[PDB]
Amino acid sequence: SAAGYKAGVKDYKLTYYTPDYTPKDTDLLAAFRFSPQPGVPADEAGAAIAAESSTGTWTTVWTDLLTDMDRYKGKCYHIEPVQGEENSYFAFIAYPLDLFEEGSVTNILTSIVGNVFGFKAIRSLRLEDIRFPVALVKTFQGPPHGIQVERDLLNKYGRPMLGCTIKPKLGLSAKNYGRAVYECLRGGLDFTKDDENINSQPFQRWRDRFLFVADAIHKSQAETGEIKGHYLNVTAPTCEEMMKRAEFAKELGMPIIMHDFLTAGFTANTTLAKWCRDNGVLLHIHRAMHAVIDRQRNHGIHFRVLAKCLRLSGGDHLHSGTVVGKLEGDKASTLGFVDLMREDHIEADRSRGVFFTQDWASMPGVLPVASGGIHVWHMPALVEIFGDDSVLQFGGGTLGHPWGNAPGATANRVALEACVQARNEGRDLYREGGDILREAGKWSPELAAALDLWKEIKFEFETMDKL
Amino acid sequence: SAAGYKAGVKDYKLTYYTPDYTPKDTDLLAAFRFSPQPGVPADEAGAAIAAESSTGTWTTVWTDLLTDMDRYKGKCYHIEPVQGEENSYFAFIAYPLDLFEEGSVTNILTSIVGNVFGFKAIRSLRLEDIRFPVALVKTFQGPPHGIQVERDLLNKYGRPMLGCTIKPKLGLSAKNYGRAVYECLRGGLDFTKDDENINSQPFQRWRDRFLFVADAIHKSQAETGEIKGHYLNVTAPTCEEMMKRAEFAKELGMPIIMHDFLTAGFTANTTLAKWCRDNGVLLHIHRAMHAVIDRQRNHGIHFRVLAKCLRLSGGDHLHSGTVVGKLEGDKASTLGFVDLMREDHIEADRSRGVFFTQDWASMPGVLPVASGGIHVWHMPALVEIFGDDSVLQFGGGTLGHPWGNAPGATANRVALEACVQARNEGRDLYREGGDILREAGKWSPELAAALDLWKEIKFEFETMDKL
Amino acid sequence: SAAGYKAGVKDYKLTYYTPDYTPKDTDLLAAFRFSPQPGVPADEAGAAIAAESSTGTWTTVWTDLLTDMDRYKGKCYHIEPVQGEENSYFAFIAYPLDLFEEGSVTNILTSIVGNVFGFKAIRSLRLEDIRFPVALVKTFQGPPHGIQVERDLLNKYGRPMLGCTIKPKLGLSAKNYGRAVYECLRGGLDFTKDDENINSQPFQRWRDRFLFVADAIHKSQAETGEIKGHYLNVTAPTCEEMMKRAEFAKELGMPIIMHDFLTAGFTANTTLAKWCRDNGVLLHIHRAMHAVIDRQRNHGIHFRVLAKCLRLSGGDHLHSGTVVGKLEGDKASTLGFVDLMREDHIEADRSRGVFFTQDWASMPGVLPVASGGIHVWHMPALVEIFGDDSVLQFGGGTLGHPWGNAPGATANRVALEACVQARNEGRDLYREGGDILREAGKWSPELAAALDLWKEIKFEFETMDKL
Amino acid sequence: LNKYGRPMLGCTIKPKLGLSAKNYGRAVYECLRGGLDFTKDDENINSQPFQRWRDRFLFVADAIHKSQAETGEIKGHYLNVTAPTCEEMMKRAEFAKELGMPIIMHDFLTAGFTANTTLAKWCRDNGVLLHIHRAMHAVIDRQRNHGIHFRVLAKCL
Amino acid sequence: SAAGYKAGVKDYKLTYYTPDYTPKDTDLLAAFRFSPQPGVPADEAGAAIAAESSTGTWTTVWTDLLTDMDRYKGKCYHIEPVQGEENSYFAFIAYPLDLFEEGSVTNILTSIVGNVFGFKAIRSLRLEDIRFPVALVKTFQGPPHGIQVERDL
Amino acid sequence: SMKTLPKERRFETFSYLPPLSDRQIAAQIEYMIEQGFHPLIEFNEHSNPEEFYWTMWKLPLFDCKSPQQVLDEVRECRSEYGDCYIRVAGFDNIKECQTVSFIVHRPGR
Ligand SMILES: O=C(COP(=O)(O)O)[C@@H](O)[C@H](O)COP(=O)(O)O
Ligand SMILES: O=C(COP(=O)(O)O)[C@@H](O)[C@H](O)COP(=O)(O)O
Ligand SMILES: O=C(COP(=O)(O)O)[C@@H](O)[C@H](O)COP(=O)(O)O
Repeated sequence: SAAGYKAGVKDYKLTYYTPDYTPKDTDLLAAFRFSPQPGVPADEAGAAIAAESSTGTWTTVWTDLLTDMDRYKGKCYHIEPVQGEENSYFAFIAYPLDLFEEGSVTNILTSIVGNVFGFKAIRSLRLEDIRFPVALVKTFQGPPHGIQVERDLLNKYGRPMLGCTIKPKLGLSAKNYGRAVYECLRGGLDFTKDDENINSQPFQRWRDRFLFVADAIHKSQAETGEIKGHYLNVTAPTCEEMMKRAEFAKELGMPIIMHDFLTAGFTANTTLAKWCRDNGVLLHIHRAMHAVIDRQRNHGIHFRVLAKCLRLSGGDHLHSGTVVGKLEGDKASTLGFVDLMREDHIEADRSRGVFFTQDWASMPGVLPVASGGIHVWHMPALVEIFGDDSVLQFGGGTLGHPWGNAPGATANRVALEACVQARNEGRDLYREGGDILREAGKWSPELAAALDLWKEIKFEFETMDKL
Repeated sequence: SAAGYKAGVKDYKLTYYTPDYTPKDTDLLAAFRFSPQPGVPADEAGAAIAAESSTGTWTTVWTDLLTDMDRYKGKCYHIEPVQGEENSYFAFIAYPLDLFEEGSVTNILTSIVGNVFGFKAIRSLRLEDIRFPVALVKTFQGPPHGIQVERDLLNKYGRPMLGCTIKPKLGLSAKNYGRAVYECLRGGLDFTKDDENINSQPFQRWRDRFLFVADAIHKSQAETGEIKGHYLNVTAPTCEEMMKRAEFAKELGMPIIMHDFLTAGFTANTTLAKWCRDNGVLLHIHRAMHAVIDRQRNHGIHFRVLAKCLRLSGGDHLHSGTVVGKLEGDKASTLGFVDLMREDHIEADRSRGVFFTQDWASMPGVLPVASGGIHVWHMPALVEIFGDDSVLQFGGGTLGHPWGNAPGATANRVALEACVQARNEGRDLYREGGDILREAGKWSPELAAALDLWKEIKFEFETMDKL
Repeated sequence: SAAGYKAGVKDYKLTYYTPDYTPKDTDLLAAFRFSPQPGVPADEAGAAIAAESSTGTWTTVWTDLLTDMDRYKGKCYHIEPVQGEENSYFAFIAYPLDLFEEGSVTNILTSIVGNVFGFKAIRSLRLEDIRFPVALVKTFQGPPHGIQVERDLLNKYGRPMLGCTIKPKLGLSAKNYGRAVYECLRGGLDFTKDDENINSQPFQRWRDRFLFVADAIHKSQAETGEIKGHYLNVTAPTCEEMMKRAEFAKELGMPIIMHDFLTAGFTANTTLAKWCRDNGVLLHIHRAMHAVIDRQRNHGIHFRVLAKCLRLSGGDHLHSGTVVGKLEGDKASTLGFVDLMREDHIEADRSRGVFFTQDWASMPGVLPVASGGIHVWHMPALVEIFGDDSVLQFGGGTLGHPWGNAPGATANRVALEACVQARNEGRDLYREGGDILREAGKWSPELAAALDLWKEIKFEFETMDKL
Repeated sequence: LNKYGRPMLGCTIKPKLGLSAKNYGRAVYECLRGGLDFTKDDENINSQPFQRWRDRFLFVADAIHKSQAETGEIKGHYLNVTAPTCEEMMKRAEFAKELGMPIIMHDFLTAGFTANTTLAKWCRDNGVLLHIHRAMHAVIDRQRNHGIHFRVLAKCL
Repeated sequence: SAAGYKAGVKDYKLTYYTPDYTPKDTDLLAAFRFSPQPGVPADEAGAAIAAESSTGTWTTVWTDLLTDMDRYKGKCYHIEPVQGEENSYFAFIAYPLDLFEEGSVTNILTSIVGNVFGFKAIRSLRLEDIRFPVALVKTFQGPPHGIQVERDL
Repeated sequence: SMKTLPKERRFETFSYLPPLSDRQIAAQIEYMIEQGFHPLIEFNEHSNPEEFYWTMWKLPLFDCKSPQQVLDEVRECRSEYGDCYIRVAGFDNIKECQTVSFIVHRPGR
């Protein structure tokens, strides 16, 4: 029983550090990487994190004794120092299933990462991983459709899908936008897409874009004999305005729309993912602003947490990085969270950054989207890294082709299919990639022109987000 | 005119670095603190940021020439190295008014901070400030009510307002929750509040909390003769569920509700702020997860940007930190963004972290809320720092009083009024604060008991977020 | 992999009898009691049950090989013969979590008990228990409120609650109905109630009953100073008509309504339970028709399954039987399913009929309601069997009092409180019950008159539903 | 209104613009308690940075209740529901009804006859009295050589 | 600060004629062509227009002092006589951005042209032009489509 | 040694302090003058937290550089309305909010 109110400040480690705790299968587990302030012991730091992220505050309150605190409190049940890093530790914290609102990523984030990152007693803090228990995973809808259903809906099998972001990012009228869309799609790309900051602006209001883009899809589809799509961005100032936009996309019979889940938010995104499920529209998720949060390895939230949170909130695609392109992506941890966003069961593997074994209880996978600074020369690597179940996106790598969009699209589609055929035949994309590309360039002049153009372009910098 | 398509990669600094640019009054200005990768020049780094956050991609696209790129492109118009920091610079970038959807914080964030933070060519990046032009500020609703209207609605004048977060964070039933609320409010606090991770959970479903809390407000108000309120948390998994909760609060005649704007998102928050304006409910904004983003000074977004974004999206209160409490808050920059969230015109002042002069075109101010690890001994400092137009919140500093909630509330309310009287009389809260408190403790036994309890409790650590 | 289509009939035990299977924690487990037809082996009978209740039909179909049948098929993983019964067995069958629609009792029943009961090869079949895995339990809302929240809402603590069904079952006008309700409630009962077959009829249309009953509640509550309620029956021909009735109850501010979950159905009941949660109305569940299904121990479904299904679908009360009254209730198994409907964790215990350990993952309990042929002499036994967390209902035992309803209500309320006081003081209700009653009858003339009237009335027959 | 046997007396709150919602209601209470039947928004009080309309409606409603309880005579204040769009006009008219305000106000020429006719119908169905301001009329009706005489505009209204 | 209530009629030109005023970029500017009645001076006529179209009425009210009238009042900041027309002037008047409901042409018209055209002290008045500041222009939707989008459609 | 907190009606700012001496009242009025706020005396028969409006005593003291002038009006008001609550308020006309507010007189008994 709960006996005896004693007012005043105690140590957090008295209540919240529980190194004897063995997590239940219904517990939500979090792994934090932290550095304590000088003179703040690791275990008191871990317990402060567990306390302020569950049930505790800074002094003793009598109200604790009205309830059963043992069954509600977070339990920092393990601390280990980071190998080779001075004054850096992992704390592993268990949270009871009861602490969380069912089906709410918003609430899970508010608890785990709400306040503890700004603790004075803590120099830096980074959430590395969360083990979502199956009992909680089952309170979420997840992807509106997911990988299998999407491929069935679109009649797309046996290869990565190919997309293209229209450029310039901003500035084009609705008509020129659809023009660029038609030429890209007629050339052999499966998808085109709004850039993430195309919403509704003076130079191009959204309903106009939706209308002209719908026309470009019908034309290019009638010409090529393949299903075409364009991720129309419905990201908006308010829920109402977001729904309005999503609704007109449905009205036009558009198979796929687009949402920025971090800048719009998880509450709006979860609304949209539900809508999409009920209305049979596919949901491409852009990850804008993620690097504000996930880049540096000392402070923030690793993307693989954000990726798990989105699989729960709901999306059919999610940008996963390129590894080889203009934006940062560590190959080891990228293979880690691609597995986390695709598979049903992922064993813990610290070499991939996977701290906890994750089960998804048959919740559909999310197609990874490689986008950003990639071109034809990257194609064998992209196929080897991501495999068939991916979307590879070439913005500048299509619209920056010497002959324009349709030749640009053919170059990429030929480069892709060549790599897939070579792979299926048993060629090593790693060793023979450039040769497979040069061979294909022998009979594809538009591919040859692209290979010529981008031969020298590599992105090779030191990755900040080291495991 | 636009003449001549030349395919291939150029330098960003060729198009996007414009050191001769003088920003128009309608430009949105951003200040970034960045470190380039070795061998990436500062000006090319600044131009890469301006490019990928406005109109540009990684190769040349012909579609540029369909539009007028000079009038749409971001312009890195100034770079200066950080004084004393090696390989650290400020880039100042101007963005045309045309790039942004009217009244959308979601879209502004997606553009400015969407992708540029993960650029391989960039080691670290942090957004310090944004100058929102008046023409854009006027497309937003802003606070549903704001400081003046709120004080008029509540009949609260001449002092800081006093609140209290109910503890434990999680675990209490709806009835015990309202019990703790009644005892706090009857003791002299203006507000109580849900903790940020109280949403709807197995141990306490939201409608039950709203119902029992409404009863506690009526009782404590009838007893004391002062308007009472409780920030009911309507933060939810989906927009629909958020509106539902907000709606029942209105039904009960609750004067104030609560929202986590970052974990729920700006799209949901903007929906809620509009609703609140139309339904005359006050909106307390919790800032959960902000420190994941704003703590470290090398990478992320400074809180003063998030605070400006929220004043635009809409909230009547916003947690501003304590400076002196358990969570980090730098005094200089805190005074900076408190001015930014309160005043109509704030001159640029780099000693306060204010990079740009900001005008608000008569958009209402947001009450700053000091909350986290504070108690009676902090009262003179809190009053001196924040002044009258603030809400001071004591969670553990009320419920951890030796005699319970109502004595705990009286202790704080007496401590507050004593400090305000002393201030008005011309006493120096800095010099004479403890004396003003000891004097008041002579005639207030419950204040004396609190002074006794928390005499030794200070939070004094090195602040990571140095200017 | 799935290899080789061979058309034709095989034995079920070839695919579906898997005695080496160890159930996963996410499996739904069922215990069946069956007798095979002569010449049908037990294991083939068990496998036929597992087959036709999961994935299988009577011949081999090629379509099996399009999917992964090992991961979907039901697995009769254990068979044991019933001790002492000839040709009677228990089959224990595991069903994958994937087989069931989330939050649907309708679907669970359709699978487990849809067709297998009419198998020619099976003489008799009875479902004894189902282990609902926690992952599935969490997809249900459960009780709108449950025991704790209900007691808090009504200010009812420290004793069983007391109700009364108005008689005659049918025939009274709306005005005489409310008359009988006022006299019962003013006498000291907490609740009155519609009989289960009072819906809307020529002699009394429902809106008239709701209106006159609301008046009787206000009057009797104003007189006694205790919260009063009347379970208004909203059971109806259609969903629409059910909602309409529930809606007018809310309009009148009625705290509690009533539903027949079996004769109306689980789909309508689940609709109503959701509504009730959103509208703060308590839900009394009547169990009419249950004995058509659960009486005989050789064929049907044991009530403890129906009780678990209702806790999932949603109800705040459920009729549980009396044991001692006019309708059948075996004491051992009644204590079993009362635990199942009340507690969070119930260990397997075959002496109580509990075949599987059941966890409820903090889903609220359901108040058991003892109703049917009970009177004051039964009071010590009812209190001993059910304890405080119960509702004891006296229809004829109130309205059949010599002096009428209000004296009848006082007799029961005095009898109850006497028993509760005696119990709290340490008296044995078993040994001293009649003495506690005779003592109380010394100072309560209306209690004395009831004791006199019903001294000789016992219900003592052989129970068909033997464990 | 129980008003017989005399002209009714009103008062437009001044300054035209600049007062907060609370000071607006303050001026309204003091006017009404003194013996005037009505107070009123100036015609260019709609919803502005210094005073948003819902705030004015709320504080004015309080001033009406207080001054009416004090004097024992029915009081009213013409709340201006003139708005940028029909939707916004209806919204404002609706909150006036919600507060039990007996009378609202509309600028029929600057808002227009299509919006005004909408509002007049609404008012009939919702039992709210409609005070019509004639702003801009003199742009049209002043000079005797060109324009429309007010007596036409009055018949049209 | 606002100090001292003095009841009674003053000249409009005392508060509202401000020939030293330089319009802010957020000001709404109006150009009026007017003829004053005989014995009504041009500057008092211009100030009467600025007064009755912004914040002022015909006597002094104490309620002015509850607010900051300098920041709300219209400012007749310039008057010029019409070249060659006898007793005809242009008044140029600045109005603070705060005076107007966002996105409402109805409200802008009600303020600028609501009453001032029927002033007894004024023989004739004509609004020639209004400078809509960009901050206000941005609160309006404008053409549903406009020229370019229409031709494309 | 905990006391149960007494139930006692309060009146917003300063009402948890021991009642203001006339010197303490004047110190608060001095603060107003210095801050540039305009004093206003209001009275009401009741102190209901819900009501927005009390009744104005005369007009706000706009031209006031003298605490005693305010104190004289309070004395005069208390003479005419000793049956009422009387409250001194300061008004900031720049921010247009009431900045100060405290009861200077509760009704007789
Ligand atoms: O501008 C872009 C791609 O253009 P391009 O194809 O011209 O390089 C962005 O959409 C990035 O892909 C986003 O980053 P992540 O995909 O890393 O989230
Ligand atoms: O638990 C809390 C306060 O409790 P207590 O009063 O018991 O310390 C949080 O709400 C912090 O105030 C949040 O941080 P910021 O206010 O810094 O956003
Ligand atoms: O008529 C009844 C009780 O009347 P009385 O109180 O006059 O005996 C029924 O409601 C039974 O209680 C139902 O059976 P179960 O409660 O066994 O489901």
